[PDB]
Amino acid sequence: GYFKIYSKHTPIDLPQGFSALEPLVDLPIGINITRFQTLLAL
Amino acid sequence: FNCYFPLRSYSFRPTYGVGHQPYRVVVLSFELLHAPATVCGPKKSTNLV
Repeated sequence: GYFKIYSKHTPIDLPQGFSALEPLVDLPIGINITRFQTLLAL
Repeated sequence: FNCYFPLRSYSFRPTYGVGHQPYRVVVLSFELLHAPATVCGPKKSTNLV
C-alpha cells in the first residue's frame, strides 16, 4: 500500500555509467495499481 | 391532511431550560483499514543529554 518514488537528475541511447537513485517521496496511498501511462506537453 | 413536512425547526432562545437549550454535539468516529494509519496523536519529546 506504500507508493515509493525514487528520482535522480543528472546533466549530460542510455549513457554508460553508474548513478544511484535517491528516494524522493513516500506516498501512503494504500490502493491497487496495475497499469500506467505517461503524459506529454504539446 | 395526512401529509406533513418531515423536517421541523428547532426554536432556541436564551430563556430556555438546560434540556431545551441548543447543544453543539460533535461525534468523533475512528476507523482502522488496510490503508496505512496516519492520524497520530502528539508525540512527546525529552531534552537530549
